[PDB]
Amino acid sequence: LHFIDQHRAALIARVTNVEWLLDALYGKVLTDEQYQAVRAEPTNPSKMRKLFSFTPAWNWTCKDLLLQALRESQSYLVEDLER
Amino acid sequence: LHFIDQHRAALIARVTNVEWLLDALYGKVLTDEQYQAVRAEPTNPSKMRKLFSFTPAWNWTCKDLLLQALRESQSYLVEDLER
Amino acid sequence: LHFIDQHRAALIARVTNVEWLLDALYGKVLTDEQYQAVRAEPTNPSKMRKLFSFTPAWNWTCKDLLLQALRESQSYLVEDLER
Amino acid sequence: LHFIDQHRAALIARVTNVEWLLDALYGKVLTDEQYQAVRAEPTNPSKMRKLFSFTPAWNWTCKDLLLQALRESQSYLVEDLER
Amino acid sequence: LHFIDQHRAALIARVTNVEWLLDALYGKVLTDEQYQAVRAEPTNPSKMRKLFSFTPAWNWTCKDLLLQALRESQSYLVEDLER
Amino acid sequence: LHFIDQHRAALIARVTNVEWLLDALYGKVLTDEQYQAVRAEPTNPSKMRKLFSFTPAWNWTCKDLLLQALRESQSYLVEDLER
Amino acid sequence: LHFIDQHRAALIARVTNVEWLLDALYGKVLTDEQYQAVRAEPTNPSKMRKLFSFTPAWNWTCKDLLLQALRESQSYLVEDLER
Amino acid sequence: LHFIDQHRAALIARVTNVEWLLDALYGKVLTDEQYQAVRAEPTNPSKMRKLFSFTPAWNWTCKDLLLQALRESQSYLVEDLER
Amino acid sequence: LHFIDQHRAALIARVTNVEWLLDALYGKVLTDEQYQAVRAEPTNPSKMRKLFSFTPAWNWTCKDLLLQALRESQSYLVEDLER
Amino acid sequence: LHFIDQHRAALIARVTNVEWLLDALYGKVLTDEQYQAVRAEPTNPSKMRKLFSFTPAWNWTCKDLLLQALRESQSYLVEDLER
Amino acid sequence: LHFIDQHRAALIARVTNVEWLLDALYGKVLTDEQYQAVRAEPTNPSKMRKLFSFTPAWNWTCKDLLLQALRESQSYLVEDLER
Amino acid sequence: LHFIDQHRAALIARVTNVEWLLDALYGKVLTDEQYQAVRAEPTNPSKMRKLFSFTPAWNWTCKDLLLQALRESQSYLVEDLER
Repeated sequence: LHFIDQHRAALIARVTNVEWLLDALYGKVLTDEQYQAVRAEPTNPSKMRKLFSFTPAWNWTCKDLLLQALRESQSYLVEDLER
Repeated sequence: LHFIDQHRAALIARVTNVEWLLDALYGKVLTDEQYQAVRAEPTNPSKMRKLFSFTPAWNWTCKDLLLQALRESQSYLVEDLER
Repeated sequence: LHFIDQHRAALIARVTNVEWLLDALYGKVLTDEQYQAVRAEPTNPSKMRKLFSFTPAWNWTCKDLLLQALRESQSYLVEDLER
Repeated sequence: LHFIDQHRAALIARVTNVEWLLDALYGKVLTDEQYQAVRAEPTNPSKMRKLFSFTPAWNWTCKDLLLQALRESQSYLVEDLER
Repeated sequence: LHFIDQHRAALIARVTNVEWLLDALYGKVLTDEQYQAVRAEPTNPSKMRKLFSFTPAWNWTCKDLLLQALRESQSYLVEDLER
Repeated sequence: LHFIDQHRAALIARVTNVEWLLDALYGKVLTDEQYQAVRAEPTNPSKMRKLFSFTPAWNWTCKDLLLQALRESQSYLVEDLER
Repeated sequence: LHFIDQHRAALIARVTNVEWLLDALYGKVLTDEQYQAVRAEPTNPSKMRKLFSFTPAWNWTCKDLLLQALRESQSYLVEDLER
Repeated sequence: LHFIDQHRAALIARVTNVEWLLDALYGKVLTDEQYQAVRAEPTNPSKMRKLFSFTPAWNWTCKDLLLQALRESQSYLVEDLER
Repeated sequence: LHFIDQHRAALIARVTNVEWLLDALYGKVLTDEQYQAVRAEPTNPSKMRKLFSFTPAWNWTCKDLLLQALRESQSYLVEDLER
Repeated sequence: LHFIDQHRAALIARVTNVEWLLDALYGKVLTDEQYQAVRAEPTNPSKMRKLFSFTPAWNWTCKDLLLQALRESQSYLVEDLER
Repeated sequence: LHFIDQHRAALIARVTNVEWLLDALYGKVLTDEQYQAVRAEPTNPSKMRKLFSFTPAWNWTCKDLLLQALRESQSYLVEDLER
Repeated sequence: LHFIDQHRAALIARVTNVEWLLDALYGKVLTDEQYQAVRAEPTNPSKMRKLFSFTPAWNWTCKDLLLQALRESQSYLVEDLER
C-alpha cells in the first residue's frame, strides 16, 4: 500500500519472516535471479533492504498483494504498526 | 514484560525447560518452521538465542504470555530474578 | 510436471520424505556432490529449497519421474493437492 | 517505439532489470565493448543513461525489439506507464 | 562451439554445475587468478557472466573441450537446447 | 547544527552506523538516487564524504534533524565530542 | 523567473541535483548535444556554469518551467533563498 | 583501556569466549544489527575483527567495561598478557 | 609431488579422510587459523578446495610430506590413481 | 615485435590478462606513474589503448620482451593470430 | 615551510595519504570548490600537482600548518627526507 | 629489504596469509583507513596490489620489519625465493 512506503524504516527492523514472503511472492512479481540474490547477506535487515530494492518498480496492484501476505503470516506487527 | 528484555543475559544461561515453553508458545505465536528451526543446536543456550531471535517482533500482549508460561513452569527462577 | 512448479509453495511445507526422494533420484539426475550438499540444513523445508535449486535445469522428461516417485512414496499429499 | 523516447524520464528511474536486457539485446544490436562498458557505474540509473547513449543509432525496427524485451521481462511497469 | 555463442542468453540461466566445469577447465585454459576471481559473486548467473568474459579469447580448438565437459556433466540440457 | 560542520574532520573518522542514518534521513531530505549512490565505496569514511557532499544543500532546519538522529543512535560519541 | 537571475551566484554553489534537472528539462528546452556536453567537468559547479551558458536563449515562458523543476526536486533551498 | 588497543594482535588470537562477551555488551554498547552481524564468519578470529570494527568509536568509559567483562569470564589470559 | 597438482580434479572427489590429514599437517605446514578455517563448509569437496587454496605456497619439500601422509592413510586410492 | 604493431587491432579486443602483463613489464620498461595510470578506465580495451600509448617509445629490444610475456601467459591467442 | 618547496619533486612521488591531508587543511585554507576539484585524476601524483597549484597563494604562516599535518600523519617520510 | 622490491612479481602470486600481516603491521606503519581499504577486492592478489600501493612510502627501516613478519609467519616461501 502507501502503508508499506510510509512505515519503511520500521518494517526494516521488526520483520523476521522473509524466507516465507519470498515463496509467497515467487512467480508473480519477483523473477528468479532476484530470488537467488536476496538469499544472501546474513545480516537480516540486509535481506529487507535488497527486497525493497525492487519496490520502486511496483504499482498499486501488487503492493496490496504483499500486504495480504504480511496479513497472512504475521497479522500482529501489521496491527502493531496500524495502532 | 520489560522484565524479559531487562534480564536477558541471566535468562540465557539459567533456563533449562525449552522443550515445554516451545509447546506453550506453539500455534499462538511461533509458526511451524521456526518451531522446527529451534529444535537443533545442542548447546542449550543456543536454543535460547534462536528463541530471542523472534523477540523483536513481539508486542506487549504476548511477552506477557511468555512470562505467564515461565511462571507456570519454573516459578522459582522467575522469583529468583525478581528478588 | 507443470504441477510441480505450479504448486511449489505448497510442496515446500508439506513433504516430509526427502531422505527417500534423494535415493529415488540418485544416479539418474542428481550427481553425487549435490546429493552430499542436500544432506545438511536441519530445518526440514531448507532441504526442499536446496532441492528446487536444481529444478530449472530439468526438462519435461524427468520432472514426470519425480512426480512418479512422489506417487510411490506419499500418493496422498499428491492426491491432497490434486483435489 | 516512440513510447521509449516519449517516456524517457520515467524509464530512467523505475527500471531495475538492466542485467537481463543486456543479454536479450546482445549480439543483435549492442557490440561487445558497449556490453562491457555498461557493466560499471554502480548507480543504477547511470546504467540506464549509458544505455540511452546508444539509442539515437537505432531505427524503428529494433526499439520495437526492446519493447518486446520489456514486455517479456517486466510487462507490469510497461502496463503501468501505458495506463 | 558456435553453439556456445549462439545460445549464450539461454546458457546463462539454466546451468547449475559451474563448480565442476571450473575443475574441468583448470590448468588447460583458465589461469589461477581467474579461477579465484570466479569463486565470488553469490548470484549464480554472475559466475556465468564472469566466465563468458574470458570466452572472446578462445579459438575453435578449446570451445569444443568446454562443450565436451558440458556433455559429460549434464548431457540433458545440451540435448534440451539441441532439440 | 554548526556542530556538524564544526567537527567535520572528527565525525568523518569515528562514525560506524551510516546504514541506519540513511534510513533515518530517507524520504525527508535525501532522494532515492542519492540513497542508492551512498551504498558503495567500501572504505567506511568514503560513505561519510559522499554523505557530506549533500550537506551544503542543508539549512538550519534539517541539520538539527541529523543531530537528533545521531543522539538517538549513538548518544555517546555525540557526548564524547561535546565534552 | 527573475529569481533565478537575481540569485545566480547563490544557485551556482548550493544546488546538488543537476543530474535530475537535466532529465526534467530534456526534450522541452535542451537539445541533446548540450545534454552530452554538460555531463563533463567533474567539478559540480562547472556543470552549473555550463548550464547557465544556455540561460540567455530563454524567454519568460521556460525559466518558470525550470523553477517548477527546482520546486519539485528541492523545494527547500528555493524556500531558503526566498526567505 | 589503552591495554585493549595495545595488545590487539594478541587478543585477536587467544580469546575464545565471544559468544558470552556479546551478551555482556548487549544493550549497553552494541546495537542489535551489529550483534546479528558478529554472529557469522565461522573462522573464530573473524568475529574478533568484526567486533573491533566498532572499537574506534569508543571512549574511555566503555572499553573499561569490556576489560571488566574479560576479567569476569577469562581472568587468566588477562593475567597472562599483563605479566 | 607433481602428482598432487597433476591429478587435482580426481583428488578433489575421492578423498574422504580430511579430518586426519589435517592432524598430519598441523604445526608443520598449516598455522592454526587456517586449520580452523578448513573445519567448515560441510560439502566434503569444499574442504578439499579450501585445502588446495594453500597449495601454491608449497615447495617440493612439503608436498612430498602430504603424499607420504596419504600413503599412510589411504594407500589404495594413491595406488588406484597411480595405476 | 613487428607482430605487435602489425596485429594491433586484433590485440586490442581479445586480450583479457592485462593485470599480469603489467607485472611482467614492471621495473624493466614501465615507470610507476604509468603503472598506476593504466589501472583505471573499467572498459577492458581502454587499458589496452592506454598501454599502446607507450609503445612508440620502444625499440626492437623490448617489444620482444613483451612478446615473450604474451607467449608465457596466453601462448594460444599468440598461436591463434600466428596461424 | 621552505622544506615543502625545497623537496617538491620528492614529495610529489612518495606521499600516499592525500585523502587525509585534505581533511586536515579543510576550512582553514582550502575552499570547497578546490576540495571537490582535487578529488579527481585517478593518477595519485596528479592530486599532488593540483594541490601544489595552490601553494603560491600561501604565506609562511600556513605552510608550517601543512608540515605539522605531515608530521602527524607520516612523520617517517618527513624524517626520511630530513635525514 | 631490496628483496621485497626485487621479487615483487613473485610475492604477488604466492603469499596466502595477508590477514595476519595486516595485524602485524597495524599501528606501526599502516593507518586505519588503509587497513579497512585492504580488506576488500576478493581476488587474493588484489589485496597484495593494494598493499604495494603503499610500499613506495616505506624507508629502509620498516621494510625490514615486513621481511621479519614474513620470516615469522611463512619462513618457507621466504626461503624458497632466497634459494
